[PDB]
Amino acid sequence: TIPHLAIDPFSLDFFDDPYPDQQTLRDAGPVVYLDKWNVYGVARYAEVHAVLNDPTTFCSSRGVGLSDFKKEKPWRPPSLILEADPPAHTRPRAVLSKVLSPATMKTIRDGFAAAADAKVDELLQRGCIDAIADLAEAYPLSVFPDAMGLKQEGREHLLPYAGLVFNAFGPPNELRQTAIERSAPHQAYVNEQCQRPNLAPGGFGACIHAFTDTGEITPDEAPLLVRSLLSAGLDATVNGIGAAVYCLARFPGELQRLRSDPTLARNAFEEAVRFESPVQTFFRTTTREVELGGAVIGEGEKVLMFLGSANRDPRRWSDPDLYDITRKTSGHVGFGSGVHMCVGQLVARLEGEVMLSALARKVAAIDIDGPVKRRFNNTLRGLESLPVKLTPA
Ligand code: HEM
Ligand SMILES: COc1ccc(C(=O)O)cc1
Ligand SMILES: [Cl-]
Repeated sequence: TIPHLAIDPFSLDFFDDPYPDQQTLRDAGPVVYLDKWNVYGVARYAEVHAVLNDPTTFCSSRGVGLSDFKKEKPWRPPSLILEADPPAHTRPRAVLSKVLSPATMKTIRDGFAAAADAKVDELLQRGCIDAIADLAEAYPLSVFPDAMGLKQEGREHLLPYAGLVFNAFGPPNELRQTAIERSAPHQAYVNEQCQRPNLAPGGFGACIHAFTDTGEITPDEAPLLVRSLLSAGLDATVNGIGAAVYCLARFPGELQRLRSDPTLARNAFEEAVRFESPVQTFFRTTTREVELGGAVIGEGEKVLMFLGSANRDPRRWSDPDLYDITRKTSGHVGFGSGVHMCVGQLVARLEGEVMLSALARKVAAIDIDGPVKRRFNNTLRGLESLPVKLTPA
């Protein structure tokens, strides 16, 4: 009843162009079995959304990568938020929600926007730049570590650590093995910065520690919650912003609409998140036998959710393969859905909005003008190099 497919959704050939295989995955049925890794897969919007919103059966506490924490040792101590279920999830979630709250965004908006404006003006003086290293990486690097309250020394470990975290959700392929082997210096750096004395008063890290006073988290929980922000908080936005610039570069008509109304910046970013889905996949593990899409899945089985595929499913989206900055994006699963829906989404959207706003106001054209190189990661979709010429407005 369930179709078996040999597609390896973690192969380099798949990463290079996932779209035909994602259609095959959707069209084979609502639920598939992936023989390469012995996991179930869901690739249509309806089932991906349903699984995300069914945490009592499709749990996160046994890991959201391929590895089942009941069977294997986690490569690092479990995330108190990503890799926890309610009720254990609830209070640490509330702390991060408050630390990255709407009220908090007020305190960082002027600086984040100023930094985006300045970066775009700087890039316009150069003309011919790499939209990854010089923009998608450089901009979040210029604002997020500071907002975290990180010291200067050691920041070169941030992106490598994140790449490791995202590769480690994958199967034990070469990407994962290479990421984990020797990773100790990256881990040592991040773990050290999670300790209270290393975090600047006022920053996100210190604010997490401040919540230990309230009874919501204990002092020994705080470093792991800071670790969560240092895991997801930089690399995901790098790939979100890179996705947005790549979209604007490929769809000049949409760059022109954005220029004509810069207030579309926020939705232009949200649409980039749907269109590229920088975070491609997460797993769940069944806590019990469960029927899904007419398919009976046993207990303790890994289920792979294709978020990127769900975000391009023609059953749900009109012209899913088009970048449309005025699309009604609500309901997309690029930030997840339900109890684990991205707790850093206000920070992500703030960064994306203010960068797209700066481009909207200052740039007339974005032309790809050199070889484009893809970056391969078991979880992240994005580019390694995106040479572009920026034409000033
Ligand atoms: C465009 C950028 C981003 C994307 C596409 C993204 C994507 C996601 C997704 C899909 C999830 C759901 C995980 C699941 O259901 O298992 C998630 C959760 C999470 N994200 Fe984001 N993220 C982004 C930016 C950020 C930022 C900026 C931060 C922190 C500053 C962050 C921190 C987190 C954390 C801590 C969770 C776990 C929440 C929970 O388990 O309750 N992310 N993110
Ligand atoms: C969305 O990707 C991540 C990655 C790591 C974590 C974490 O370490 O808690 C959360 C979200
Ligand atoms: Cl770590």
